[PDB]
Amino acid sequence: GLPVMNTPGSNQFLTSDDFQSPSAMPQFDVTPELNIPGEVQNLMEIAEVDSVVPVNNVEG
Amino acid sequence: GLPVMNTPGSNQFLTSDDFQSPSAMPQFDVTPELNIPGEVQNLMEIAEVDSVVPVNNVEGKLDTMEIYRIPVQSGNHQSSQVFGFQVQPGLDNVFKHTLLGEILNYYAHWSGSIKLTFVFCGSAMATGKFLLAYAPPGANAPKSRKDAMLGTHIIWDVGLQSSCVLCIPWISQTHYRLVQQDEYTSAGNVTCWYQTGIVVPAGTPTSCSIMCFVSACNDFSVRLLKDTPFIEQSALLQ
Amino acid sequence: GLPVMNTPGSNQFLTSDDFQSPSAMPQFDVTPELNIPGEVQNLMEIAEVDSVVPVNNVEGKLDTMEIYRIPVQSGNHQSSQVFGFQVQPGLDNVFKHTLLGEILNYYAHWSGSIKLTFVFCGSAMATGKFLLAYAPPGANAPKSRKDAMLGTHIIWDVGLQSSCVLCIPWISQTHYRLVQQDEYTSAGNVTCWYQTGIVVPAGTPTSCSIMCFVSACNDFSVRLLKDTPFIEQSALLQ
Amino acid sequence: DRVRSITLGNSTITTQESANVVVAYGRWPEYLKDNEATAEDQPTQPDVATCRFYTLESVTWERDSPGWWWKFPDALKDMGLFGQNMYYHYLGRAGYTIHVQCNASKFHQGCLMVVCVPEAEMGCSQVDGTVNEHSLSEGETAKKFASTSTNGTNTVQSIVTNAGMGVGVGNLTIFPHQWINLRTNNCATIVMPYINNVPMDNMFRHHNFTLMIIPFVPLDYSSDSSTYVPITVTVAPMCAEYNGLRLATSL
Amino acid sequence: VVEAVENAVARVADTISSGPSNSQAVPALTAVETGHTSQVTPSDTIQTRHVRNYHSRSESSIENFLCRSACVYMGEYHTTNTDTSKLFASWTINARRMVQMRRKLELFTYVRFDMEVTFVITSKQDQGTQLGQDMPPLTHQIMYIPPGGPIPKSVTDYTWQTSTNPSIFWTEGNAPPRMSIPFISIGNAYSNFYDGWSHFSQNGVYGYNTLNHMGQIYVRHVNGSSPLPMTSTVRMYFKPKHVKVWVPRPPRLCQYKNASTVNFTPTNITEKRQSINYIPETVKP
Amino acid sequence: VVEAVENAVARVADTISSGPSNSQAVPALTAVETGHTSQVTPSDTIQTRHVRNYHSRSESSIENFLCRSACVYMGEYHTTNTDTSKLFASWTINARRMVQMRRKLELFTYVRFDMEVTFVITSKQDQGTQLGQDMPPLTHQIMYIPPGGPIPKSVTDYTWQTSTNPSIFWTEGNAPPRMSIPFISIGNAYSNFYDGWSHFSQNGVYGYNTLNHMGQIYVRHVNGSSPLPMTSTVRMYFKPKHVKVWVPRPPRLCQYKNASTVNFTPTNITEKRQSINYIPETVKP
Amino acid sequence: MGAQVSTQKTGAHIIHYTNINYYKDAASNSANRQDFSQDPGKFTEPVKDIMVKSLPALN
Amino acid sequence: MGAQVSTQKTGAHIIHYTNINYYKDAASNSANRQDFSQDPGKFTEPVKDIMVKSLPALN
Amino acid sequence: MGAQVSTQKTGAHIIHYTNINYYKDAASNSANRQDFSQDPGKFTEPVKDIMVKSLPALN
Ligand SMILES: CCCCCCCCCCCCC/C=C/[C@H](O)[C@H](N)CO
Ligand SMILES: CCCCCCCCCCCCC/C=C/[C@H](O)[C@H](N)CO
Repeated sequence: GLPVMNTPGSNQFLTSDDFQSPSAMPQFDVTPELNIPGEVQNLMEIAEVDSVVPVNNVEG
Repeated sequence: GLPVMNTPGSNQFLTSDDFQSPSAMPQFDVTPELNIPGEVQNLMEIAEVDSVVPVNNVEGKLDTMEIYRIPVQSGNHQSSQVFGFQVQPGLDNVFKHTLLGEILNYYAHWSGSIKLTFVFCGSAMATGKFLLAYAPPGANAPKSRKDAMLGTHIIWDVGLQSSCVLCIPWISQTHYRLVQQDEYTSAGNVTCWYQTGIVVPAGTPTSCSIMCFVSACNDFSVRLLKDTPFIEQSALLQ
Repeated sequence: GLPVMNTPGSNQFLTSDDFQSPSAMPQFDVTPELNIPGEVQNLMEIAEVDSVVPVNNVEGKLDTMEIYRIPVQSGNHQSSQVFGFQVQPGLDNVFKHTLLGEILNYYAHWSGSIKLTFVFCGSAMATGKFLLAYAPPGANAPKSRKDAMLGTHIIWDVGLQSSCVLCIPWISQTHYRLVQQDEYTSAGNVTCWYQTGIVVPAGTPTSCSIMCFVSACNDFSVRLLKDTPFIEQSALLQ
Repeated sequence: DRVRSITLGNSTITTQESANVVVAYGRWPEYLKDNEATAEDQPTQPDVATCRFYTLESVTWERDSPGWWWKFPDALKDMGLFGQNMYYHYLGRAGYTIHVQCNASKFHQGCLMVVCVPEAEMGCSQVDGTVNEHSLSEGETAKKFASTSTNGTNTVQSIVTNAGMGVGVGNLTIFPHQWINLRTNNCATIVMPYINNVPMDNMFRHHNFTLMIIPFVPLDYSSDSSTYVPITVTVAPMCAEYNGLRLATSL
Repeated sequence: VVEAVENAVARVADTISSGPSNSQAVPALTAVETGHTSQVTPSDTIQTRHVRNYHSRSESSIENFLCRSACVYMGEYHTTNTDTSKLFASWTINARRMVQMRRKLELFTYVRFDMEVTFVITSKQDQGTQLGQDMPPLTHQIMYIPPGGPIPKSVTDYTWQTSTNPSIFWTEGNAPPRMSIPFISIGNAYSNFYDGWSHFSQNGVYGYNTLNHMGQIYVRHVNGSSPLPMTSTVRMYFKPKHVKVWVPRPPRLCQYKNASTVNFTPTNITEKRQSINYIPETVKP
Repeated sequence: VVEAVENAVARVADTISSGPSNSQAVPALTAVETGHTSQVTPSDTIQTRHVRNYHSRSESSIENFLCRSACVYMGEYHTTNTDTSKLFASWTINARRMVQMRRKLELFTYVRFDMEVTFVITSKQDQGTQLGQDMPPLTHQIMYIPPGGPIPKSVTDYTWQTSTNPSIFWTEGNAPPRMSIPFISIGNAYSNFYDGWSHFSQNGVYGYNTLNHMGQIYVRHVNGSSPLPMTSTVRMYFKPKHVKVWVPRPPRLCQYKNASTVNFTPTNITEKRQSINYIPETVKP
Repeated sequence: MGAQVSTQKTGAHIIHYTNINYYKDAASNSANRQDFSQDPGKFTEPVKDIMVKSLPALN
Repeated sequence: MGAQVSTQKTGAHIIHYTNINYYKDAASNSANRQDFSQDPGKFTEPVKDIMVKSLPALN
Repeated sequence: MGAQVSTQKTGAHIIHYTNINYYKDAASNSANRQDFSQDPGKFTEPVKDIMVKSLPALN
């Protein structure tokens, strides 16, 4: 067939990789999407909300 | 050659994959296609065909044709209930071996409306009217005609047309229910009562029977393929 | 490099594959092509050539030229049958070592029409007429000329033209028959009878012989390659 | 809407209480075309000597009757010129019109299922055994389903609930069928095309389809109503073709 | 060059809105005697709202229903024995010995398709008193013999030359072997049921074995070795594709008995309950 | 860039419809003395219907007939011995030792093609009383020597330098080695039969061995190791492609005797039967 | 180069893929998983005369 | 990029494939399995004068 | 052949890449790492009447 050469990194499991993989359930038909209130798109939206600070953290 | 890198999943055998493979018989010339009647394109075409329901599945009748007949008779029997069962098209003993049930037991999820057709098989001189009722989940099954009349029902009048259809509509909080139904995805119950009673003239048999057919409507569908629990072997060559 | 995943079938040797491979002699310059007479492009061109059939394969004649001659003579012999055999072009001892038979034994399925040519090799003063008949499967072989005349037949008149062709047409319920024919794919039988008899003048030999040639028509084809059972060895260097 | 007339050859059937007509899969019988043929000789087409209604012999529907079946062809092998054309050829091909009649009074009751099953392969009452053809068919006489499990050798396992095929009898509605409900109609009619995996076939070796008549609601009546209620079958071949003429076979 | 291929999505029907009615139209009155199944929807019997349904019947098409791999045969063979017939495995090809795939196929009378075939081979050591040796990788040969070809008599027979038969050579530790087969039958479609005989006198062989005739499989070890004996097991998996089926049938109720016949033992229609009115109560405090 | 290549499908002839006839045309009367074969079809002798035939002669073309792999040689060699000639294998190249491929090739007088060559190598342990050791993977060398090149005398001879000869190095557990060879002959086509001599005085060597002269193959182990002896077997497989053949011949009837000659023992034409009329009866009750 | 581009199976309330055929026989191609036709009337309505469903079945 | 697209072997009563050549020698290419020509008259009718087949062979 | 070309993540103060989809299901595709939208007002300002931020909150 086509000549090829393997590079370092072959057959490793990196836990932050981004590849394609075969599906174990071909042509599965998913439930339709519902428009639920309160969708979050970025974690910085939560950090912009006020929360109470425990300033008096002394013994007792 | 070209540099490459192997990812996880290499050299595995997944039984639902979809790849290309080399042919062991290059350039084989197949027999031409013939136009045979009765071609099937979807399993839902089979589930839309009526089949007879064994409503009378009590002790002593599991291997006779009496398992298919519902008994009715003349006289004052208004306080007696005719029949009743749960709506579990793949779980209940009443529905599990019919065409619709057999198709559903290959799948995990189902959804849609269900048709029940009732046919009266008495003499041409017998008259009567019946009440056919479906109750949604949330309460216990009705114990009298007054309770049953509050749900979804139809009043069947026996005449020149022999058949009446009760359509069970899809009323559910989820899009799909489990074929292996639990208390969370319950669907309700069906019951039958005398609306007036059976009246016959002299010279006619008093007892009659009713038959029930089940099929699926045109909004019905299933998903999540699985193996069926109805077939099994203990060794090869079987 | 490029991410890839290996599928089942990797690193196997399939003896009918079709791939590319590196050359062990780069840029080798081949001898120019010469236009030699008699080039063959398809094996069906060989099976369309007549070859002689050993119809007389009885004990004591398997290694003499007498195996090829069919005997006929003058006098009242109408009740005697001339010859008969089954139609099994790759199975019967009568057809298996001819050109057509030898080509068919490399394959599993065959289909098409078959030509049988008969040549009379008597004196120029002998006259006679014969009946050549083919019967389809479903009954036993005919025992008299009256039975044989009911199938597909031809009446051969001996004269200045020496040869007559009986064409066996493809009459079958399946598109193909097996080369290793069984009772399910049987094809029938062929028989020969005296239509009038042989008449000669004084001074001529009484006995004569007939020869038979077999070949394939222009609708004939085979499929499903296999190894032949006619050649074998017990060790290398043979 | 309830009256019907069917003419074939020199025979005609009238009816005054019919439901409708079932056309097996939406396909009417027809002759074989040129781009689907394999046999090369010119076929014969008798066209009125074979394509006509033949009547079999009747059965008696009793209060406890399990049901009956016939095999087609081989139930018409002694019927006129259809049978004679069957005996002299190697290959045959035909569709059929089936008509079942059973009448009764407005004081009787009962319900019959009339179904045609293609390739109905049957099993033996001995599980370590094989069937023979006498147990499968008796020509124009009907075989009888049973009431319980059968035993002994060489007989077909014929308890009605399994239909002798290892299935549930209530699912036979997947095939072409009709019902005779004694209060509604008195006849059933099915039009069946040629159904096989090859374009022609030998008619002595292969049973193309089985006809089953099974009562779901038994026959009942009262004091002095008629007790004898017969059932009658009538079959007509359509678009009949034959190939491969030789001497007549002998069974 | 690139070619755009369009795929039509197929969803189920929407339910339409319906209100009260008082007329002569009687959609709920029918007659089953005709052989016709009623085409009534909920909107013909009750009052309904409008719903837009997005569900699809994609996983119930015949191709998605049948295109999965299933085991059809398992067999054993040795490297060293005193029988010389247990040194290789051989069997006739069909799909009638494992009940799951064969019940799934028998929902139809006739079927036509190509096939994808996979093999899974494993080996193990035979129980001996003295253990301990290093063995090189084992190689296996699989040969397909179409009907009429010569049959091997041993593991050293000349027939493993495989000059014209297709074979597979494989060594342990690699991916499982795989190859595809076209639609090989002398008929126009496969036959799952045959109500006929083999001889014109209406006797002989009855049923399915009359029509299949598709060859055999032979498997052996190639090393010819191993003073300490080993044992291998081979399993075969079928996967149909490019499918067409005709004439649906009722599903098999009784259990299977053997691979040749449709023989069965009488079984019930279902299991019982208390009485024709029995209801399980589930709303209790 | 993309280029569309068209492939013409070739099917067999249709049969046309024909009716009754009474004339002077005599299509069924011929004369075989001319050397001509009659071109008559069923429609010339009987009445026929019209049939559209879709069958194709695709699997009987020469390329599909000959393009499969066949074994042509098998040989053994050791890692340790007391002979030093059994440490490597060597043979002269031809296709005359395995009867299946060689009978298939001899249907024609002359042939011309390229080749694809595959090797299948296996190893095994020699029977000794004391077993038990771990051995590293074995490596093998295959060298092709065209006529005139130097010949190895041992497994350590300088000639395995393979500076100009092509060689293959391989290690066990991988896919089988493979390479392709072009049409290498000093003539315009290969010759399967040669009715001539080598010397101009009409003596010397007769027949096939006069013309082939295509070199030799040598195979050895590379490790040079193994205090406990091992034994390897090598098998070679040929597959012709891009084929052309001329002048067909009748197929071989007698069995082969040796690889050099066409020598044979007289054989019969076929086996016998009862009499010239014998018919097996198969329709009996 | 003989490439086919077609849409992927998604939901409802970038989405296409590419295929190349590598072998000479069509029996080597992958399965046809994206063909969804139906014809139920062949099994549920096999009658000669049409039935309207708002009219009586008989009379 | 020097790609060839041609039709696959199918039946009768999406279907093409792609090939690229990787090597410099034509002896490395795969087999030519899709060429179907015939010329039987070379072996069955090798006569100088034409024979009509409805006419007698002699006279 | 159904190829997508898009820009790579770089810095600020040749840069694109190519993707082909190999499988029939969209659940087999790689992650969508390059979509950056925001809507914080849903959680920080969920009030009926608008508040200007230069005006007093009350009165
Ligand atoms: C040695 C390499 C090739 C391996 C040989 C595998 C070829 C198997 C033959 C193909 C048979 C597939 C079709 C047969 C299945 C039956 O027809 C089904 N049970 C329905 O009839
Ligand atoms: C070491 C790597 C290369 C391996 C050497 C293999 C080369 C073999 C030489 C090519 C010979 C092929 C053609 C010979 C076959 C005969 O001609 C046929 N029997 C017909 O004559």
